[PDB]
Amino acid sequence: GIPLTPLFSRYKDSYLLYSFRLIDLLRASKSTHLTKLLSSQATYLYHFACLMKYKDIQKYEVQQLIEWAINASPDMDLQQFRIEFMDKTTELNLRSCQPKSFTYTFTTIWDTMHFLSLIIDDMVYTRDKSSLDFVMQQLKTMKVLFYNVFFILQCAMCRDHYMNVKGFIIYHIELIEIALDKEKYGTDITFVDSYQQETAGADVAVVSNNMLMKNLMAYVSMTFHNHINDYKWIQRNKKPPAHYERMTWGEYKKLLNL
Amino acid sequence: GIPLTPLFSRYKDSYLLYSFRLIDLLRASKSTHLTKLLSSQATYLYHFACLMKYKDIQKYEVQQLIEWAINASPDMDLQQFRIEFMDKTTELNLRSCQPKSFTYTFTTIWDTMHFLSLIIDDMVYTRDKSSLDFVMQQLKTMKVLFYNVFFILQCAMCRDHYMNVKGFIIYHIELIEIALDKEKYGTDITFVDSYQQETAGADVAVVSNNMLMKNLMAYVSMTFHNHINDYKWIQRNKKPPAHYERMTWGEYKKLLNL
Ligand SMILES: Cc1cc2nc3c(=O)[nH]c(=O)nc-3n(C[C@H](O)[C@H](O)[C@H](O)COP(=O)(O)OP(=O)(O)OC[C@H]3O[C@@H](n4cnc5c(N)ncnc54)[C@H](O)[C@@H]3O)c2cc1C
Ligand SMILES: Cc1cc2nc3c(=O)[nH]c(=O)nc-3n(C[C@H](O)[C@H](O)[C@H](O)COP(=O)(O)OP(=O)(O)OC[C@H]3O[C@@H](n4cnc5c(N)ncnc54)[C@H](O)[C@@H]3O)c2cc1C
Repeated sequence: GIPLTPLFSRYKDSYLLYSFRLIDLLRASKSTHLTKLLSSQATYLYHFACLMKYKDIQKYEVQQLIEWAINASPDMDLQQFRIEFMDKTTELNLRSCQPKSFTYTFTTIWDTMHFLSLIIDDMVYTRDKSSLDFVMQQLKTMKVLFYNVFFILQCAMCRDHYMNVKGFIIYHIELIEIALDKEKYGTDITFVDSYQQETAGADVAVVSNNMLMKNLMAYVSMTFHNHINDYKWIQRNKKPPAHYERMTWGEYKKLLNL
Repeated sequence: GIPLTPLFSRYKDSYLLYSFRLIDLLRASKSTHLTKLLSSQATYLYHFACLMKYKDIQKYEVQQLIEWAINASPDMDLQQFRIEFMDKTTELNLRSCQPKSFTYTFTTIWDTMHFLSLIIDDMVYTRDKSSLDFVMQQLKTMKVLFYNVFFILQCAMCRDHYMNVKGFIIYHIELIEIALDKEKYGTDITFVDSYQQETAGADVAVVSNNMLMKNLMAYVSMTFHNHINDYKWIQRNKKPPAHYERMTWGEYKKLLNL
């Protein structure tokens, strides 16, 4: 139930490009351990792409795609892998998982993280349908995706920094788990409009309060994204550029029609 | 400039007990790598104990204490190490670093984390004195302390969970670094009373706003502590006990006279 907007369309495409570049790494994997980690990450990523598009995951078709990527020739170049990827996904009836744009940049990875955040918010708000158990399983998978992020591009500094602060995101996913658990035991979730209301609601001695900010992960990922960009100037020991600009929640909500 | 209260007194003692138990591990270290990690952690811990007590770190005396612990007999039992520790610290004029209580529990580690949080808040509010550079260095050390936490007691589940969410704490330390950097470049820090005000202040497109919650780390560590205890019921797949009780900011501020 995510609003259709130009930005969300870009997020979807970026997410598919990221997943495509991730499976392209399988044939070049330097170890069984890495192949396993990459294959699992890819399986989960495509699962969420299909959940939104097909309102279900094509566990079978996705597995066939991943199996194909694992066995693809390592001598093959990216252009050839692209071509064979398009043919394979067409054959597997996964045309909706094909990227339209192939320009890979940091925006691609950020877009991917923001896309997953919107999925989390949507799966929770519409939990009326699958089941609290299904959602809980999905959140566990989301934590694995965020605990493990493959940059594909090279940036050791980014990797080290993310290692240090990724817990900020994971912490909020756990807040959702707690809210769902409270609902299982009798207290329905009350959605609020601001992060401030959620913070105030959490400042109690009892567990009978169950307030959760609507669009929480969208806000959390936006805030995290701003933080990384605010901190890079400290990493470079420099004053931020005169035209450095941060994203505001009001602007972000408008862009995604939240 | 931390208020003297019964709770803070307990925090101080717990912090010293934690540090004592950490250096007791040196003589039993299974590798040079571990000895280095433990020695560095211990050096930083004692540095902050002395900073508060002696308004400076006894880099020399602390180094002598650590060197002593590294060379202590591995066959020695904890009671004997205690005795020799008391004699060594007396000799090194570090009597103020001697624990009064020796009962080690999870409370000991939590107290240690809350103590460091109060130190961070105090060093920042009174930055008028050392220098922005000194404080920045201290914060870097604090991040290392929180990125690395030795439980001493055994709890693999705790370790794994902390690994996943410690970024929530580190994220807020980086927020302080950003605030100090903004001050270096011309914008003084404006302290606010609530986390909600800090959140609202951060929701801007410019970098000219520099609002920081007073007692931020005290609030962050309290919130984190509540979160870990809220989540353990999910880990155990059980409803929280009927008498489970959480800490509130109002109660916490009163206990520490913040
Ligand atoms: C997980 C991760 C960690 C990183 N760690 C580091 C690091 O430690 N150091 C470092 O130097 N670089 C790091 N980077 C890269 C850095 O965040 C920027 O992507 C890069 O410097 C390029 O900046 P940019 O000016 O092109 O903007 P980008 O941030 O790349 O912009 C990408 C897109 O996101 C939009 N956008 C900007 N801010 C927000 C927001 N808050 N919420 C939503 N959309 C927004 C932009 O409008 C644009 O369309 C990291 C990237 C990722 C994905
Ligand atoms: C970093 C860390 C991670 C841990 N991870 C796990 C885990 O994943 N799973 C698990 O089962 N256990 C975990 N634990 C242990 C758990 O947090 C408890 O300490 C333990 O279960 C004992 O609970 P208790 O009821 O004795 O209260 P404790 O939380 O141990 O109480 C210690 C003291 O802190 C006070 N206090 C309580 N809440 C707060 C608060 N929010 N702020 C400040 N003071 C407060 C109490 O009043 C008491 O004096 C972890 C401990 C630490 C230090």
